[PDB]
Amino acid sequence: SQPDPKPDELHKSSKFTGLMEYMKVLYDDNHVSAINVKSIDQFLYFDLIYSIKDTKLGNYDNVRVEFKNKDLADKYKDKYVDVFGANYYYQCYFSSKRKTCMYGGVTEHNGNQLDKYRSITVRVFEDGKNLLSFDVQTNKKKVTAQELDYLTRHYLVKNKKLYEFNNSPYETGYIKFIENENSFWYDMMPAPGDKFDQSKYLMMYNDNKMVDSKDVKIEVYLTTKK
Repeated sequence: SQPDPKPDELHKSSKFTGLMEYMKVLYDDNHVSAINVKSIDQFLYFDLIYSIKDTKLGNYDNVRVEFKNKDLADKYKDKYVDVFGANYYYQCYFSSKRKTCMYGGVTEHNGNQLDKYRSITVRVFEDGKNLLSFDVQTNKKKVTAQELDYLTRHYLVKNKKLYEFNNSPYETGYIKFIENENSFWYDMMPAPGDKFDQSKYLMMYNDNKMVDSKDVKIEVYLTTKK
């Protein structure tokens, strides 16, 4: 479905002159996750607020989930859901600090649990060559592209240094999800300039896009500085 990246469409890391650490930390070990929870408040018409405690680090007591539109919020407001997302803290504030914020990441709980974890294959290309493949796992029937993207990049940061403090080894990168007839992709590099706005980058997950875990596969295309 989505047309592939055009020549010069993808962001180049060489044109980003801020600190890549601000991208890296979105795909380090920490993220929001909750199972079988229901929203307890709402700030604006396109969001839902969840009482999810940060049991790991103790940084927050509530999470605001922002969607692309009212219809998405209306759909999830009184449902028991699972939540999985890359969250941000900078100027995260809402009426309902001790807060964190994310986009989308929401799937209904009931009917969506698998009996066993499913593996999803990622094939990594560097300058067009498949030098590495690995799996990520989920136990959700329908899983958000967000969750899979986070799992994929988390592995690549650990093992291939996809993002570092002040660099990437890669000039461009995109992650492509292929679910039979449906394919779409995200640019993995920050926009040009000397600042990286985490909230604005994450907003791309606000459509709550999801895929069938049984049928999806993942391709990551990176180019080197060669």
